[PDB]
Amino acid sequence: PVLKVMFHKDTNVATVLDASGSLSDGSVEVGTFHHPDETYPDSVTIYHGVRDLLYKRSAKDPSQTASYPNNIINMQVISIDMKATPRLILGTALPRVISTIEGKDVTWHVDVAGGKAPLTYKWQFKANTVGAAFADIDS
Amino acid sequence: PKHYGKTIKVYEYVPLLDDRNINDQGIDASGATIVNGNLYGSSKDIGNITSKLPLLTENGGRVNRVGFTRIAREGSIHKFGFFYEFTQESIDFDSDDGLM
Repeated sequence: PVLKVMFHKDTNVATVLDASGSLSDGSVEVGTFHHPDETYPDSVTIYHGVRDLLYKRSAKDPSQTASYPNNIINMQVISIDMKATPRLILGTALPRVISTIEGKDVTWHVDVAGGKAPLTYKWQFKANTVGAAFADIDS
Repeated sequence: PKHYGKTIKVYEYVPLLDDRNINDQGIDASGATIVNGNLYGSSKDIGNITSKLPLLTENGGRVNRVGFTRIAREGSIHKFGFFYEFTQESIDFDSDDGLM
């Protein structure tokens, strides 16, 4: 998902919002970034994204862009306020392979955290035959 | 000791993972400010603990900050006493010479 970042000059508060979110407290839009990262999903996070976005904006006026050393880089005084939807995380992943024999009952279970509730689940099956694609298991 | 009033105070330091550790130092694993700065406190719930684990990426950053707390105890002293009175005759003329 794309996360919009709003910055408030007077309070040093950076607000992270969904792409469609907005604020009316005087904060200015500083940019947007992908969370999770498309190329390094598990090597960076919202803090790194906000730092990268803020690095390219003027400290005198966050609305304008600026270069070092006239940019916002002191994160120690920056408070990140999270208001976007929590990242969707797969808590309990399925066992990559399950071995059994004919006539046995098999159960698959998954636990997922984050995201905007309610969650919906849809299972699919792909046969071992050549050229077989995933097909929904009729509910 | 003398010249310190009638009270004694002492500090108690709370553990990090405790519900009494209420502070505003908390920064979660993604870098966002959070209401609690004691991770999961006294919780023993697996689901609660999992969502608050101090996870760390290869880029580090300002994530998983915590705070601390302490408590003060006190107690004071009080004064007591009583007395009794007698006359000379109540001692001299009494039958029992061991009365006092």
